[PDB]
Amino acid sequence: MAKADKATAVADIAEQFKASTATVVTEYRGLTVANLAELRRALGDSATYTVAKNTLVKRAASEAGIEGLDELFAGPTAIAFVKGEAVDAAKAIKKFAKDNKALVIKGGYMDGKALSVADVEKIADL
Amino acid sequence: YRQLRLERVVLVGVWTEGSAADAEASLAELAALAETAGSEVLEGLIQRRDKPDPSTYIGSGKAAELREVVLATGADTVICDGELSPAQLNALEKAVKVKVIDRTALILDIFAQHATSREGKAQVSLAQMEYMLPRLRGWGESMSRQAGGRAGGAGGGVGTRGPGETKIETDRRRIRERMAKLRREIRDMKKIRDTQRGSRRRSEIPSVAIVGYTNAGKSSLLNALTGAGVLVENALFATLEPTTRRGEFEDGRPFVLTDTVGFVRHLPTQLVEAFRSTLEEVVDADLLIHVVDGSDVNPLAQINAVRTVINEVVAEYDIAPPPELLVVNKIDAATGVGLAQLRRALPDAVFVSARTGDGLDKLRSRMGELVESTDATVDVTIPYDRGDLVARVHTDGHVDATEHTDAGTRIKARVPAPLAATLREYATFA
Amino acid sequence: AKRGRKKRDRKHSKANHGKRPNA
Amino acid sequence: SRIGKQPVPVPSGVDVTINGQNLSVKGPKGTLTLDVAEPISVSRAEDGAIVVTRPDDERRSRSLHGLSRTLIANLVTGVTEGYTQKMEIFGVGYRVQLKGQNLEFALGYSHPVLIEAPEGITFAVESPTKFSVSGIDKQKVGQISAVIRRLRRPDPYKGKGVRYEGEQIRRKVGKT
Amino acid sequence: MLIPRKVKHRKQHHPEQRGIASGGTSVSFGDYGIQALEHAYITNRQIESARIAINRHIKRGGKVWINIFPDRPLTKKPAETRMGSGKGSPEWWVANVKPGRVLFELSYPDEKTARDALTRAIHKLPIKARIVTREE
Amino acid sequence: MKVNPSVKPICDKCRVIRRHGRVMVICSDPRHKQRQG
Amino acid sequence: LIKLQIQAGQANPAPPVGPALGQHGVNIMEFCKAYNAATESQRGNVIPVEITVYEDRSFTFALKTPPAAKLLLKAAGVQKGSGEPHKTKVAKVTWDQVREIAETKKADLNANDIDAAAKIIAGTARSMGITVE
Amino acid sequence: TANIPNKLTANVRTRTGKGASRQARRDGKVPAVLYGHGTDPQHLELNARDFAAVLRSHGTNAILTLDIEGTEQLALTKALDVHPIRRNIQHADLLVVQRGEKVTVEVTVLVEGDATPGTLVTQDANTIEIEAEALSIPEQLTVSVEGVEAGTQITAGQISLPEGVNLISDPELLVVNVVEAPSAEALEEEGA
RNA sequence: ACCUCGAUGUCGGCUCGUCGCAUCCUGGGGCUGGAGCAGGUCCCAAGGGUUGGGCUGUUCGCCCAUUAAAGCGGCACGCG
RNA sequence: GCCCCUAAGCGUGUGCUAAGUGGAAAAGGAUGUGCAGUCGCGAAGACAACCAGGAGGUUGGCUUAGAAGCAGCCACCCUU
Ligand SMILES: Nc1nc2c(ncn2[C@@H]2O[C@H](COP(=O)(O)OP(=O)(O)NP(=O)(O)O)[C@@H](O)[C@H]2O)c(=O)[nH]1
Repeated sequence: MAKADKATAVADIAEQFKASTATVVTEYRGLTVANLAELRRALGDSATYTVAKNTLVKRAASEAGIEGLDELFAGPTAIAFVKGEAVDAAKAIKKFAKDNKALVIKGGYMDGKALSVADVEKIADL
Repeated sequence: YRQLRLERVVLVGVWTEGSAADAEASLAELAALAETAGSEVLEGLIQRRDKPDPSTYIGSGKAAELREVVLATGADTVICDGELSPAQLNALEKAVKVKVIDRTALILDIFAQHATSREGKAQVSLAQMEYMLPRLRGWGESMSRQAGGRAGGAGGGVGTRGPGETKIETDRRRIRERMAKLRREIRDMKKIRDTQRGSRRRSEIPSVAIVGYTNAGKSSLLNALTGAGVLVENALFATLEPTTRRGEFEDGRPFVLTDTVGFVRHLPTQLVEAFRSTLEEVVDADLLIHVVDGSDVNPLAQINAVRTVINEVVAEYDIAPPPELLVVNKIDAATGVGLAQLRRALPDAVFVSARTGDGLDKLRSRMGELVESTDATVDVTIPYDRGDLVARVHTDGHVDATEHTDAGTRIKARVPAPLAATLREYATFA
Repeated sequence: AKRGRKKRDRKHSKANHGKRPNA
Repeated sequence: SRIGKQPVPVPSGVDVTINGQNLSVKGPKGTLTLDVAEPISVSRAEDGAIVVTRPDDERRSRSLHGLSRTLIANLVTGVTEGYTQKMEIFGVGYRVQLKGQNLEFALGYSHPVLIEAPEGITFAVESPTKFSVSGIDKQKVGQISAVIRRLRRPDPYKGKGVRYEGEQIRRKVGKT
Repeated sequence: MLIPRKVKHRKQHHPEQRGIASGGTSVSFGDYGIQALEHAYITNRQIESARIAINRHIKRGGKVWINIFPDRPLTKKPAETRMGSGKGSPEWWVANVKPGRVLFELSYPDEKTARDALTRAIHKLPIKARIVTREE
Repeated sequence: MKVNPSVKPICDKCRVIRRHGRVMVICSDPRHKQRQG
Repeated sequence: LIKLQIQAGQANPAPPVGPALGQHGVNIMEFCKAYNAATESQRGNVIPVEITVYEDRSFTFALKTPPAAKLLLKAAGVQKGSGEPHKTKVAKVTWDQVREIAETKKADLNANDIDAAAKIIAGTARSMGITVE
Repeated sequence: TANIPNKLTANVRTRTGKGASRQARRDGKVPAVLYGHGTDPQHLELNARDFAAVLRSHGTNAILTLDIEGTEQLALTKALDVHPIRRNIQHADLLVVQRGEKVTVEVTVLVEGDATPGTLVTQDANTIEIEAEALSIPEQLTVSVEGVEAGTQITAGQISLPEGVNLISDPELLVVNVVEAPSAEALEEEGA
């Protein structure tokens, strides 16, 4: 609960948000901190997971085309950035989610605009 | 009002029996007490007589000589090596024209000076006024202060009704009122502490009491063995409140070192009644450590003093004499033959330098072995699942040989009877 | 004691103005 | 005010009647009644809820708002699910035996002790060393549970007695 | 224990009380100080007790000043006598304190421990006091 | 239980309240519970 | 329920194991031999083990990497920690060694950052009082 | 360094005396007097609230600008008569000071830092005198006590003054003394 | 030194009381360094009870044998 | 002084008190309550509430039969 750190957190989020070719936002309510270790070990080839505070994520969401996910900023934020494209990381993100059941994918962003969960999961399974 | 003030001292003493060595030692310790009280010793006179002087404790010519001595030296107090009647006090006062104090009054004022808190103030006040009543006429003629006055007694024409005369107000009337109330509290605190002393006795925890001479390192032994610091030693030329703390033996078995006020030759019985508060500790004590200064050339005097006081106390409750461990402290101060002159008469005493602990190991061994443990020698083997029982053996038990085997932990130890009954099943001699 | 205390306190009143005879 | 403002939902299998100042609530378990403080108003929302409001924001009104709200909440919860408070007994030789509408404890006393279940409450027994008390009113359930608790004075030294399942009572020691 | 080493007159009128302190009303020797809000006669015994309280609370350092000194003599007649025959002898020594006058000064790094010591002292004292410090 | 005109929360757990017009203290340790009177 | 440390070289140590976990009802006889057969290649290096027991005392042993204190101190050669941590120098260690110990410990750590684990081990060392750089 | 003169209002006091002044203090106006080389002084009523606010913000030697009857007047408060029981500001002395006028002012001396573990600090003089132009008066000065060893004496002449500032006071005056910490026995000896 | 000196008759014991609770016993609780027994402390409680002898003029005080207990004070140190 | 005793007002307006305070009292204790003024955090989600996160480095080292996070002592660093 800090105020001056709002801008720092927003900048740190935005830099990696733009660096990642595509991003997907989920809620990770249920997994012990350890399971994130296996998740990152599995996704290390193409993607990286990170937690964030929705209170500042909503404010930072107006910078780019993630505004379409305004309704989707609920629950414990978990960003799974993908280095390049979305399938390369989604193919493993979806399988890890279906295995552990501690993650629910709610939003995504690619090409400067938001894509739906149906789009993300179709790219994953394709 | 009614206090005491050895301004400057001019000791007077009478040698009645014993030896010149005894007389000089008595007068010198009296001078030491006076110096502690604060008076400065100017000179010390001694008169040798077959028996005391029941007139004024000295000859009349000697009294005139002392008057001249006091006028010449500009002294203010004369301290006499004895306890004297009010008549003798008044005679000496009219012969010398100065305040005359004695050994008993000096010691009582020393106690008043030292006592800080607790029941000590009440004890000191009661002892002082009980000693002042027999000398109420002697001190009452050596009033001092008083703001003078005239009689101070004139009611009025009586008629058909005598004066109230229900005077429940008097010199000691309060002292009497007070002590009558405060004896109950004196006993009540004893009893409430005894409520836990009994539980201490329940365990092996034995009571060890220090019996020592005044200003005889009585607190050095505590600070050496127990280690705990004692405020102002709680033991010196004159302490009142005894202390105690939980230490450990040579073997490790716990116990309580009880530091107690020291003794002086013929300590006034008015103060032996206050000493009772620490001298029931001698009967409570499983062991007695009889400490004596090592630099002394006549230890037997103080040894006999402590022995007679403890005999007087024990005779009351006919308790079997506890073990006595003779200890000589501050040993380095004397020569080899100086130690021998005591050793030859009393060879079992252990000479320990409390300032550094020389021989303290042997002292601890001796006292621990003298305080026989109230345990049971038991050999047992307990499976590994009884690690809690092994832990309890470590905590309360006395391990002698602990080893391990597939069956369990072979422990030979000294343990309390309850635990011995508890784990009797696995005993080798089951 | 009560007698004296009340005797004095009668002094603080609306018709006496803080002064009464005999204290 | 805070808590007192939150409206009270009324589950489907419930019945409410806000008659004058009094409130009556019925359901599968049974009927219950309550009254309200004059400076607090009560009403029926159009969406199956009970609304409680105040005409002011004073000390008494603020204190009473949450009170009345939770009173209604407990009323509606009782008329549907009621309450059941567990118990348990520790100590070798201690026992409890059901006598229908009444209950017996053997607690090491000279004479076994009888407690009679009052109207609107039932005693269920799962074993000689544990049981439960059920009813439709939280106040009565708790009162009877406490009365059962009072039977044997606390025994810190050994802990034997009747206590709730979750209670972790103090435990000192005696020398021997 | 404080006692004037000499006094020109040993039997003086009673120090008058009315008025507010016109001097010694500002802490000057240390960080915190104790100010008085009503009149009193602080005696050497109470001053010594309060000083011991502060020193025994701090236990390892700091510095304490006593901006007041008991020097006025006060005399009581001998016990159980009548009115007459001159004034009594001087028995206890007091300082005529007035509202505002600062009594004790303390300098210690730890503000809360200093405040605690000052509270102990004001309890031992017979007067309503308050802790103050240098700042306005 | 103690009944003194001065009541102190002598430990972190102690809680002061005013009950029926009389201040008092409660604690997880009954040694500390006390009333003002 | 219980987690201790044991060296694969030997088994059934009296103080460390005797009254430590055998008190809780563990089949030490079989557990020690199973652990030795599982990790005898490590020789006498101490290794942490955590035991998980079921209702019927059926046991499973989980292994972790050798202690960070040992890994930090053996390099210098000292086989014990600092009696007064941070007050007495006991050894000198390099930042590369600290990071390598951190990477080895990441399995023991609940961490997912290798540099952060390096920070972990740097603290673990300097708190004992070991020079790190 | 420089400071903006703080704007205050001030109405000429109609009548004077103890009664008038205490009624003004009662209803919230602190009485004050503005004097200086500018001919016969005048008597003003200042709002106690904002006056105390500016005083606490900018020290006891802040620079004021009185809107007396609208007429702007730069001034410098010289001293404050403050009650010793309730710390109520009963009077203020204001000195008409023209731009760049050199004035003698009293400035506090703060202490910052800590000495060796077995040591104690003892400040001795809050106020030191200074000469400086009206608008360059520091609110406070500072004296370093970091890493000082054993007995140390800091005098008015051993401090670092600002530029445009001269030390009126005697340079040898002792303002801080750092001395070995007292023991418990030394504490008891004190006052014996 | 305010009423009473053209009079208010005094200590202890006896008979007869009556009131206060700052409770000795009996009753109800809290805490206890409250295993049990037996204690200690504090809170509430004034309904009833509260021995007979030796020494002492004695108030008071010490002692003997009991007792659940052998409470403390006011009422012209209650009452000639 | 003005409700009835008891002549005159259960007078008018604005607030405070729950103690019959009013209609006696001290040090000192305290979270009763009205007002005024401050300073910290606060929809960027303040405090509370429910916790899926709060696990592990690792006996942090010495003491340790033993202190594995909370018999003790030293630092007391650290992500996710
Ligand atoms: N002879 C001797 N005495 C020692 C030794 N160690 C301690 N003491 C005694 O310890 C005392 C310490 O002072 P303390 O007991 O507190 O009281 P005090 O010194 O007697 N006070 P006062 O001077 O008034 O008599 C010394 O006086 C000395 O009597 C020692 O080695 N030898």
